Amino acid sequence: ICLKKWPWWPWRRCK
Repeated sequence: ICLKKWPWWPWRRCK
């Protein structure tokens, strides 16, 4: 699954 947790995450690159 993709990173979709932690409302304060620096990186991402999901959907």
